[PDB]
Amino acid sequence: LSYRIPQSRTVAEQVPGPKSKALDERRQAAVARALAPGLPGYVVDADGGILADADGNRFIDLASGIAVTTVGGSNAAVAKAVGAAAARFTHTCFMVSPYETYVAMAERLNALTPGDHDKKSALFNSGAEAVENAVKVARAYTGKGAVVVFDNAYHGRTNLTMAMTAKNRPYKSGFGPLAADVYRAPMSYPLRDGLSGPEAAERAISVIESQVGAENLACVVIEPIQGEGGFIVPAPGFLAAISTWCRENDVVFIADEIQSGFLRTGDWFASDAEGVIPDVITTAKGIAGGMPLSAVTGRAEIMDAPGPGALGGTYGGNPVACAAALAAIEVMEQADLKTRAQEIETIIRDEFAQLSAFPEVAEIRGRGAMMAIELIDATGRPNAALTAAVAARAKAEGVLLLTCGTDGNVIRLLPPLVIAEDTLRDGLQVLVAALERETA
Amino acid sequence: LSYRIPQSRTVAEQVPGPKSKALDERRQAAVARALAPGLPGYVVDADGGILADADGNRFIDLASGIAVTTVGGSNAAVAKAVGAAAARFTHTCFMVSPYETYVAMAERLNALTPGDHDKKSALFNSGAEAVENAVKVARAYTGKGAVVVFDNAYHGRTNLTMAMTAKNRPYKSGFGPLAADVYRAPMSYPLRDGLSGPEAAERAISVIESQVGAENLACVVIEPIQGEGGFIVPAPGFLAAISTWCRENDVVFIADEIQSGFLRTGDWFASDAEGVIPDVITTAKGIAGGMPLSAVTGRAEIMDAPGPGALGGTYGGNPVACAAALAAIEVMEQADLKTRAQEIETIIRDEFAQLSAFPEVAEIRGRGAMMAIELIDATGRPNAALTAAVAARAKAEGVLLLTCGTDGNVIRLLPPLVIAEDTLRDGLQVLVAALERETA
Amino acid sequence: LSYRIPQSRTVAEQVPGPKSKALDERRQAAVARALAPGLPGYVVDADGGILADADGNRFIDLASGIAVTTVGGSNAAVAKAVGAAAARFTHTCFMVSPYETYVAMAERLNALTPGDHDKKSALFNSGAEAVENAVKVARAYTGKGAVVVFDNAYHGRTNLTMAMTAKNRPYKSGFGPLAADVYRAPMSYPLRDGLSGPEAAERAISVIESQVGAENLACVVIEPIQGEGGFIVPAPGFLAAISTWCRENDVVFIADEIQSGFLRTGDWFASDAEGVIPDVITTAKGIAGGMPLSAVTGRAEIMDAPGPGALGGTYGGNPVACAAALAAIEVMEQADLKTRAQEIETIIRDEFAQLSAFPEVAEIRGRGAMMAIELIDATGRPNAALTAAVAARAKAEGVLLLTCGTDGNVIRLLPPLVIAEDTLRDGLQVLVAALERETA
Amino acid sequence: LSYRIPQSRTVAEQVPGPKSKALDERRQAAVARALAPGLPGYVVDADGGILADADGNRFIDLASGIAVTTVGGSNAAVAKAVGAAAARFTHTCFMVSPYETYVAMAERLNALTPGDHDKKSALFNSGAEAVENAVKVARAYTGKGAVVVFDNAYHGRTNLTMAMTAKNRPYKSGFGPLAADVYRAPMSYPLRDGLSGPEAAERAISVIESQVGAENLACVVIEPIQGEGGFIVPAPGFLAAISTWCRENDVVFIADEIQSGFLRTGDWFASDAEGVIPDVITTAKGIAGGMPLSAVTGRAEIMDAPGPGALGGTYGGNPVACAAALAAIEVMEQADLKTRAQEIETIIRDEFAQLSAFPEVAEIRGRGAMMAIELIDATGRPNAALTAAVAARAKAEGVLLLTCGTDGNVIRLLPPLVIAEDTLRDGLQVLVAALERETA
Ligand SMILES: Cc1ncc(COP(=O)(O)O)c(CNCCCC(=O)O)c1O
Ligand SMILES: Cc1ncc(COP(=O)(O)O)c(CNCCCC(=O)O)c1O
Ligand SMILES: Cc1ncc(COP(=O)(O)O)c(CNCCCC(=O)O)c1O
Ligand SMILES: Cc1ncc(COP(=O)(O)O)c(CNCCCC(=O)O)c1O
Repeated sequence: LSYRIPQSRTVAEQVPGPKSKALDERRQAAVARALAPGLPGYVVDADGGILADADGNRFIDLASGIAVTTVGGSNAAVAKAVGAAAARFTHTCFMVSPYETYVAMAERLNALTPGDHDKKSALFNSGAEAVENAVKVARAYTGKGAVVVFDNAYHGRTNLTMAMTAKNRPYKSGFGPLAADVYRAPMSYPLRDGLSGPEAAERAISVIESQVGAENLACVVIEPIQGEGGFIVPAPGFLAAISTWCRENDVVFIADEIQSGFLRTGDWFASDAEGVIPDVITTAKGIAGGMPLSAVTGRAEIMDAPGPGALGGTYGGNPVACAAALAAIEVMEQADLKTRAQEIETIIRDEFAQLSAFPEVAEIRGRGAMMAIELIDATGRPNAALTAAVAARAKAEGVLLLTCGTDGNVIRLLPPLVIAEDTLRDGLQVLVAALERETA
Repeated sequence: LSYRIPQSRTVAEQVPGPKSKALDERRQAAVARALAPGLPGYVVDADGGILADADGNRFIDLASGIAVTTVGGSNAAVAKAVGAAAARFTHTCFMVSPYETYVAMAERLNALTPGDHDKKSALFNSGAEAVENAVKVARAYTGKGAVVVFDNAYHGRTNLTMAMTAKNRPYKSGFGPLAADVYRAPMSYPLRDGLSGPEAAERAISVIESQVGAENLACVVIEPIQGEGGFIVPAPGFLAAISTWCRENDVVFIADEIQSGFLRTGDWFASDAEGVIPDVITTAKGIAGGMPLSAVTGRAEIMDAPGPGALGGTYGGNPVACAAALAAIEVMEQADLKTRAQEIETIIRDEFAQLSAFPEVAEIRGRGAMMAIELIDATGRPNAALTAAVAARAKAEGVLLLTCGTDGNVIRLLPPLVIAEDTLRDGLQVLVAALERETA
Repeated sequence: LSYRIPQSRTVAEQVPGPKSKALDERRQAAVARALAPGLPGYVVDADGGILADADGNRFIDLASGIAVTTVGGSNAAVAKAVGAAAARFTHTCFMVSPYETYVAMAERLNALTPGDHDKKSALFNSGAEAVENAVKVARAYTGKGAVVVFDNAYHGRTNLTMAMTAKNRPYKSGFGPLAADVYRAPMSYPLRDGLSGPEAAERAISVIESQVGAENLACVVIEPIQGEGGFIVPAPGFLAAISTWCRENDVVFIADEIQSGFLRTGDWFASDAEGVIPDVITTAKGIAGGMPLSAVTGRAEIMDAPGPGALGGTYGGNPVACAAALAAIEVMEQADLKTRAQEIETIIRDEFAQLSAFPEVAEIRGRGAMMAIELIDATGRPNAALTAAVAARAKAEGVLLLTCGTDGNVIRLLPPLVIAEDTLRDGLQVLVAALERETA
Repeated sequence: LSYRIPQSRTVAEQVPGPKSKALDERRQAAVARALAPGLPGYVVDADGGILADADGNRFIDLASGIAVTTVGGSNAAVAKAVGAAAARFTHTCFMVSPYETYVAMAERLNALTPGDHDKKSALFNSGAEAVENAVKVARAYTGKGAVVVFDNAYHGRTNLTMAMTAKNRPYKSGFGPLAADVYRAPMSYPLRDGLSGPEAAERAISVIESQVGAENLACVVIEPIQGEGGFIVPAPGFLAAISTWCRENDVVFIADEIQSGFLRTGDWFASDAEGVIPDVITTAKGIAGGMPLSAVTGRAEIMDAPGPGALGGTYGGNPVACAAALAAIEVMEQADLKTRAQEIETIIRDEFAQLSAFPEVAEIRGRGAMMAIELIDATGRPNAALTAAVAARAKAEGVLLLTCGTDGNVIRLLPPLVIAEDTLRDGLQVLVAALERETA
């Protein structure tokens, strides 16, 4: 791999620097206080494994803007395709005047998603819009209303995706009333419930059948790895068992692969590790090299249930974002990012080999470049305090680490798949020393 | 020459051509059937007043991708900003890692929107997300639940924005159950109701007070000109009276300026035309020269009600889109597109001089580059059939014009503000001869 | 007719009397403050046309406990049935252990309700429970979700019946969120809209088709005379046209006859006056001579759509209340209360011959023993102050008169059908003298 | 005690007898299919522990009309009170014309319910109406929206109370969409979860804090013993801890004592067995000796939050039902039915000595005259088939047994507290012989 900016960490004695401090004051004056960014620097370049700020700091990027910049934040093929497309046209609204890159991205998605059955796609802008439209096609197809979601789920910040999201603070509180006919089932969380995949599936199926009923249920929606919920990997056989139940009970099984999709996990989709074939898949984030695109891909007969003009949105499938995605997907093949994702896991597990020694480390989990540590206290309760402290410390040392978890006690690793081995190991070494410092 | 592509209409004997025909069969196999595009040609350039298709046809663009490409479909300042931003970084997620263009776009919105009170902004991707977030800050600020919307309203295709949208077909049907605590009031539709502004407002307030109650009501949401509902302009005084009632009753007044904003009506915001000062204003479409961007701008105290992390979305305020928006807004100022919008209204009214001679034309309405004609039968009832036939005849002659209206009987005009006078006149002459041909 | 207590009005200069004042002190200590009884006397007897209080006052009853004690408040046949049933059994729960009086009352309702098609009934306690169960059998039967109700409607105080009710204060305010998928259509209110029945029906059907869609709609629910809304009588042909549209569009037409049913209007059901044949009819109030009973009666195939145990309620079709209802219906037949209700309408219109002295009287409307006066001010606006003054003056003079109306400007007349002519004329002469005095 | 009808079991070889068969044919013609009664006889008398049918059969009553006829089916003091009251007046509507027996029942409830704090009451007809009004006062008082309920909960058959009810079949299926802002927490079901009281409460509270948030929550509603769900008695300490959490979090703790109240469990309120003092308590069933009455009793400040007219219902607090209830409550005191309940428990545990052995019997549980057996197969899975067969076998031998359970595998015992000991022992011996016969 060749890089445009230096791939080495460096932070000044005073962070933020003066230009970033100035931009932070403008942000306080102009921007809703809810938008409280974590990085103590204003980005001017994102390339390989580095975020470069307005003051010359270079932060190691283990965030990829939350699993979005899988191909890098400024991949040359993506930037070239974006520039070229904008010079031809930025927008026509596909429903009004169509264009080839929309159709080409639908074909790409139909080809890359699990299963050999006939599939169709529809393109939107945000992950929340993709989840909303996945619910729309399932309701239109089944003629049934209810939506089943899981403990620890996250599906977005719209009224319905807030209902589907498990965590009240800060995603839901004060924004209700929320969309009705949404029902929640227990998740396979093996660290906490010690259940096998099939046992966890029996428990979930028992709730859904007792409390909801197949005859009322359009869809069951699950993240094959739960993201904001804490990189929760279900026990083997769990997802398969839920998919089988949905097929037997004429319920649409929807995999939300917005975070887990496009090689993040070392497979094209996380569904592939257990060879689960979802009826419908939502994608976003890594799809378009950072440009705003999302998609719903599914069985042709499900995707065709809505009538003419029944799905839409002005910007959906923006031609510049579609050109970006076509360029990014080809990069993923050409640069063998699937093998890089697999190598990223090996390196993380290697650098975390000493973490067993720490009574605060409950579990190391995930797949490919979607890995996490869960942190606990002396009595085994979630350790959100320590999680926050370790992330703030890493940050002061020039490493951007994200937290998540139902209980706020999970450090996640989301490096871009183009990060240099040298840069990744430096990043993971800073994390382990910050964990040493905060527990010692 | 002022334009990249020729600014003259040309359609072949057979449209679609074989390239567009081959693309339509690819669309049929790969894309959900709900997305049935209107233009019989696949777009390769959008520049000035023209859409060029893959077969060499040139259509006059009186759509601007539904009031999005105000500054033209491939504006050179927009294309430059987009290419340059993508080469530095496509995305960081503002909530994680901040950047200047997000802050500058909030500053620009705060400055350009009505009122000299303290304002803050939050950026998202689609118009529906912007409306969803306007409701969220109104609910967070008031501690009240209910939402009031109007007859003929359109607000988007999410679960809450469908509830907020008036027309069932095709936007809402089969997608329920929809978010509750949404109440609908009668609209000032002077052609149909014959009411003064103050009278229509008294009627709307009487329904709100009787059925909803201020003590239950977070917000009143209205388009200052109703777009999809038929370019409905409320009677003079209506918006002020509703604005006054909200202030007197602790209810947030929200102007949906997604279609009517950014000089579309010959003012910066349609609200300006009666110096109404909304508490909160939603923007999208024309804001970013075709890139996916939307915004909520309001009174600082309303925008800051949500807590840290309580508003968000991965892509919102994309740096490539914010770069495009800063460029488009500079073009609006520097090319004085405000005057171009006023001249466009003059030209539209001038070419429609002889529409007096048509009993089928009920009304010519709107302002600037947001103009419409409502078509009726011999009884004075809506004539959707004539509306569709005129649109299809115009398309066959190489002019793209859109239709809308609760009853499907409104031809709307949404030229880009950079359209050449000769191109606009040719487009309008084709529309007038299509109406002549189709009414005999 | 034979009476148990004296049938002449006699009310003290000072009311409440001492025994009623002491009871009111106990009420204030023990009963939720929302229950604020109007009559300045504690009832010890209700017989014929009279409410006798603890202090010996005899008030003329033009309320019949809100259209409930149609056969009188202590009919000797009803009283004897109630005594006799309770000494056999008070209760078994019909769906556990059945009993003949439940079945006999289902047969009575099947027979007395409009239409010659096969009908079945289910019995509950309150009118709200009967409206809830009418919606349940329509949803079960159609497999569709939405519910259509009208301006000025009143259907009860449960979560769903509050949503169905139009007026926020005091019935709905503060008790949300309320059941979703409830849509409101405009009412035929001839005094205000000037529309023919067919014109009002076209207007309502336009809203329902535009905003709801038959494909989403289980049922249309309307009171054939709107009770709490102000004894609104739709223009001739309105109910027929709505019933026709429901038949043509596979939507269940539900008549709410809770107030209007059981000879209140001089027909068995107010639907009879225009030969309308509802799919489903809700009854309560006058059905059981004051005992708590309600009923859903409908097409056998609609009533049978719910499966075994899918409808219920512990008390529903209480054997004591059914014994009361069979006795009350036998009185209605034996005492020819149908003719009495027509004579009561004639006596009311006779005693109101001079309301032409009053520009405050906008309309006299209703049928049988369901008659009303709407009051306006000198500018033609609703006159709730005069309405409340007249009712307060009447009570003080010893006449119980209820008020109602969306705008609180309607005096209603709901005398029991067993009222003596001399008692009714005294009552009406008091009302007319109260109107002369409050306007004079 | 003194019985009006012979207290010995007698059934013919063939049931139903012929009068009951003629009545069942009339029911099938006239009554909605959902209301398929279980007893193979039409009831003519209910007295002591006997249901006498139209054909001379005498069934032992282990049902009491689902926990309603606590004082017997035709108690002489209740029957006399009902006859005397009906002969004076059946109904006035308390909120129109008040009467002493409504006030006297509010005083009785204020005095009998847990705690010494100031209380007020409101009277309705059904248990579901009481739960609906408990939610209404909790929302009015808190100004918060959400309702927490538990797994296995049963609260009624209205839109909101169905939402609050856990089990889909047959109570909820096909009747949505249901009222929103209802959240479910896991229940203390020690047999199934092997959890302690304290653990179970922490588990429930973790869900409520994480998914709902106190700042959004009006009320927590729980049955102190879960009736339809399977007579689930929570582990000791569970209810206390939920009550403690609600007081610390400004959330209203509503105890649903509709089935468990008025001495059924051998305390006045099942809450008493743990010194829990509910903020609000809902009662019905046993309150009025089989007459239709329900009540909401709570803290005066909570009960007074709704404004004048904001709670209501035509029939609520019917004077005949209040007379019945005042007579029933005097019988409970004067005949020491509290001791009769404690004695019935001893008799049930005695006759069950040669049961709890049977491997198919998982648990005997409950208190007083609220006792149940849960049945399993060889695997330990729920045994609904055996449950149905035992109950069918018992009925044919002249004993009325109800079943219940989330999984349909619970035989419940609800004798009237006036049953003779020899009648109860005969009934329980039939149950054991039926279980012996049906376990092949
Ligand atoms: C699985 C899964 N589904 C859906 C979504 C929603 O995608 P949008 O593009 O953020 O709307 C996400 C977005 N996750 C990032 C959350 C960050 C924040 O906003 O707090 C996801 O992870
Ligand atoms: C006023 C107003 N508010 C909100 C929206 C929603 O904007 P999104 O960007 O399409 O979500 C719009 C979108 N305009 C109609 C789009 C046409 C279609 O999709 O069928 C609007 O006009
Ligand atoms: C048409 C119609 N449908 C339904 C209902 C509901 O009947 P319930 O028996 O009061 O529940 C009514 C009750 N009308 C009197 C309510 C008075 C009050 O409570 O303030 C009605 O009139
Ligand atoms: C705890 C609890 N709360 C509330 C209720 C509801 O009381 P209503 O009087 O039946 O409405 C009940 C009614 N229980 C019997 C239901 C039988 C059936 O109808 O299937 C209860 O047990």
